Amino acid sequence: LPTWSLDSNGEMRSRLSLSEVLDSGDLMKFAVDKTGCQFLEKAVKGSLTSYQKFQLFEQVIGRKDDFLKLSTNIFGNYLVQSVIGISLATNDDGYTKRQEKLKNFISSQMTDMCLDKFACRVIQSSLQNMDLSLACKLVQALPRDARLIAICVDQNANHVIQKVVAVIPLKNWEFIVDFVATPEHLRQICSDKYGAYVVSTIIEKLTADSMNVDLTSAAQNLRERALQRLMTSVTNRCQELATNEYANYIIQHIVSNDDLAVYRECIIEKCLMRNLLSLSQEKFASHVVEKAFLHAPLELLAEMMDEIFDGYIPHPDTGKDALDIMMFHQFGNYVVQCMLTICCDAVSGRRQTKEGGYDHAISFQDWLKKLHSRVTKERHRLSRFSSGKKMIETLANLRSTH
RNA sequence: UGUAAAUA
Repeated sequence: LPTWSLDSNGEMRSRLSLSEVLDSGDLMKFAVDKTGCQFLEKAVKGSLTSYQKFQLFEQVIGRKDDFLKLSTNIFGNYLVQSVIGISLATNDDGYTKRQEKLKNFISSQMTDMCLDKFACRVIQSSLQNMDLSLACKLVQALPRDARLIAICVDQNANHVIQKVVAVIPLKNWEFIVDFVATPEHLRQICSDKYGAYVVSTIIEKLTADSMNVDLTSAAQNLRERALQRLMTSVTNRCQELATNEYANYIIQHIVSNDDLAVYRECIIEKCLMRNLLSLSQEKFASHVVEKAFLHAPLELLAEMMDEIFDGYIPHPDTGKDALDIMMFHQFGNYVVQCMLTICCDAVSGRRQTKEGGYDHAISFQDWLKKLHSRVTKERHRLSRFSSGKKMIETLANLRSTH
């Protein structure tokens, strides 16, 4: 910190004015000091004369090197964000040259700033506050090569991609959907902790739900196309993603969203059907199997039920069947509980049994009677287990209501 | 009895 601005105790002075700092040429020393930048952040929020704004503009966002030094700084990045907001609120003659220059600074250093803990906040701020036409040019500065994978899986930069998805029209970031849909890229990005949030946010934005009713028809076509490109890649690697520690959330998200119903159905048939017993015994995919049971259309649900009750040859020596395996399995037991809960919800009115022009009530009662007979016959072994006690209780609570 | 995001 500069000595001219200190007391005889070594502390910063009170009664210090913004203009003294701006006139001193020492702003950069204040902006990276906690006490200095705290002073600047309060001063910058008050009434500013035209010349004060002018100095802040040239000293904070006017030269590329100091702008980057401040943007990547623990304290400075906050001052940068405030001065950008003031710049956007000041419609003087130099407005346009200020905003284009800000676009050029960030554009030339887009990748490095995205991956920085502090500069990625300057990017996120600019994307949602700048004029949309300039914000779109920032998006265009994103890399199209291996760096984009790194950006998606970065603990900081993944939030830049999600911000783009939230506040920029799809036409400007459609290249990201096609980048991510390329099979090798999709594999790397969905099987990563941060990348899986990225893919899920994209899918949500490409979904024709109540949050997108404001799109034009043309924009809905654009959206539907990008959605179908991505769902085609997701459904081709569907087994791999369903069993992965992070990507299983993407499959669950698709399967449980009614506004993705046609993709729910492709996933169930392409990936889960004929593999229900195997996937019910997987740590991560057993969650996907639960979502499938909870949200399948009723004629697929019938096939899923029939696969569990009758799809597998019993063990040649013991006669154990799929239901026997699943009820006592560390993950499969949660899928049987889900099947039981669906059936008790149906017969008690908690779940609508009318679907495609028919009341499937008779089918839920069939499946329930199967579970009830099994749980009755095996009640002694089942009562040794928490899951088993819960099914016995679930059936006892049903006959109490009905 | 079973799994997921970063600034004073």
